[PDB]
Amino acid sequence: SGFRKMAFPSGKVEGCMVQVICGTTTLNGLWLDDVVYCPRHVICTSEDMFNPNYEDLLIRKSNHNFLVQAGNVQLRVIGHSMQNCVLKLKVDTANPKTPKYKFVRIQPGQTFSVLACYNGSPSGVYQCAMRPNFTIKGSFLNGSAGSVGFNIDYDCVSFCYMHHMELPTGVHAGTDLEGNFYGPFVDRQTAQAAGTDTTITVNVLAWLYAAVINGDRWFLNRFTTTLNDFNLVAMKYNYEPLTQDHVDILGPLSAQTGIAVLDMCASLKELLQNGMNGRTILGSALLEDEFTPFDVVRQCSGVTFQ
Amino acid sequence: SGFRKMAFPSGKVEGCMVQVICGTTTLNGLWLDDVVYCPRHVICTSEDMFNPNYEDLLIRKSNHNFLVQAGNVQLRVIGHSMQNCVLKLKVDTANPKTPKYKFVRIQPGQTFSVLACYNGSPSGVYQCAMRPNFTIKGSFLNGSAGSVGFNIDYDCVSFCYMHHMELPTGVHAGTDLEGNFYGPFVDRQTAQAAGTDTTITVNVLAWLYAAVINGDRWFLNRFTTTLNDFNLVAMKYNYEPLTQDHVDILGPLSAQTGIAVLDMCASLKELLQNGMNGRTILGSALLEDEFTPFDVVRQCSGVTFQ
Amino acid sequence: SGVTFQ
Amino acid sequence: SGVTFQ
Repeated sequence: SGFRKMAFPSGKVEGCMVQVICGTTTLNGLWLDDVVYCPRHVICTSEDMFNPNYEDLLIRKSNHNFLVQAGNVQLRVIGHSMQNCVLKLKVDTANPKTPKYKFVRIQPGQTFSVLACYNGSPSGVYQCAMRPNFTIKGSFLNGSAGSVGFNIDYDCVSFCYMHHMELPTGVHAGTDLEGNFYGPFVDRQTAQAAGTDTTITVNVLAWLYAAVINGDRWFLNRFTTTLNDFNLVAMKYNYEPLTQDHVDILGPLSAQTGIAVLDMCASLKELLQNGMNGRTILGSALLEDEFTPFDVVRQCSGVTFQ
Repeated sequence: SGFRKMAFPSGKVEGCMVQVICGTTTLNGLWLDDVVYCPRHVICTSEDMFNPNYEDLLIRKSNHNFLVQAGNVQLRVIGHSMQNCVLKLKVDTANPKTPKYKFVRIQPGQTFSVLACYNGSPSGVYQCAMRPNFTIKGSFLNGSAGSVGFNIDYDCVSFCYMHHMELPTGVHAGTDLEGNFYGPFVDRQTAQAAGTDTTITVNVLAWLYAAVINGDRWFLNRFTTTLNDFNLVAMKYNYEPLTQDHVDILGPLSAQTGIAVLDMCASLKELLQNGMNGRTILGSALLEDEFTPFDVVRQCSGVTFQ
Repeated sequence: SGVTFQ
Repeated sequence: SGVTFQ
């Protein structure tokens, strides 16, 4: 019993984190085989971040301008290139701790673990979600760029996020591991509009199923709604639309609890319209939306990794 | 910016987790140097857990009754003993991944990271606190006993909790790494009274300081209270007393924000008496008490480890 | 109410 | 409002 914001074990990623220094800029890199991946703004200077021309900045660099530190050993950079908004620094040593891995570009609503790092050294691990507006509500200070987000499946680390920057609202923006930003953002220190965020409906439903599995049932009721009727309520409360694919993804949790998806939707409608009346669900007074259906199954069934 | 429930990186602990099987019982052990530590109820049988006599049960076992699996290699048990409620299984191989470590018995209100494990394999990592009633609000299924809680300082892992069992309210009980239970609990499958829990006042204050550091200031006010007057309010709302030592521990956060501790106490009193009026603090509609003052400094300053 | 070993 | 590189 119990339900916690649960991250993946971070050891496989810890062994990949290095420090990258260029000029007076320090951030983190991800060392896989003989390549170090890091945010390209490491090559910027202090007075040229309103609109840096990264092609020019990189042409002006050499291999020796990139200092790469892996724990207590310095790695020799033997090549450098740009792919979208990341740099690929080829080094003369393959990382002996390289896990089985993949690069994945996630959809909004999907969650991942973040290993926050400074000076190439891990600081802590936490869970977050790709928001519908393609920001993440992280915990990041100056020097944390190059920290990565990931999921694990058995022995394979699926990297999905590399951290770049912080928006003026205090939320965070970054790229996939090919260097493509999530959302409309660009690596310029400019005013950039973030979309109005919404609540991840399918995740809220997943978490209500987790609550039922853990014995919180006070919000259940005898009613069922239609998908169309529920989506009318969702739109009024700034919730994402629920699709039939979402209903199918919630299949396993519906079968385990015996509560049909549209039955749980009637609970969610009542919670949106009437609030919680001083009660809590899994220790929360708000409706939680950063657990996916898979996250719930993972944690309530004890899935382990390699 | 941002403030998350942040666990320590788990890699150093992952390399210590093994599987221990005795009879038909499987749980986890902690492999440090040539000793594996695990909960002693691994030697129980299904019909003898109301009041097992552990001295008898252990006299009836031999080394070969303990199967210890470290990843893909089985470790040979060459000795066994009991210390309080843990077993120490001496093995013929020292763990080559043994980190610098200590065993610590923590005070109520202190936090730690849990590496939840099944079959000797890590499942996930989350943060929790030793409650004032010496339970922890964990996330644990059958087979998770032997999972450990820990803190890290630089390169040194301080182990503070080993998981044993779940109380009927769904909260969790366990021991220090010398096998001494936290709280009044005993390893018997019996009805056992847990004390009425209370809220960790100094931690709530720490988290209000984290909120200020992150730009949430709506709950601040111009008032200051006395320690005695605040403690009268704390007692009415089932909060722990605030001591002068707590006030001193909050020193660094008070100095950084310029908000005297007794000034922040006046905010907390107002929040207790009037609620939040539909607002949130660091994404929460409840007053959060599982961040220590050190946790706040750690996360808002970017402390890293080895 | 009963404690459950895990 | 300005984006801040980290």
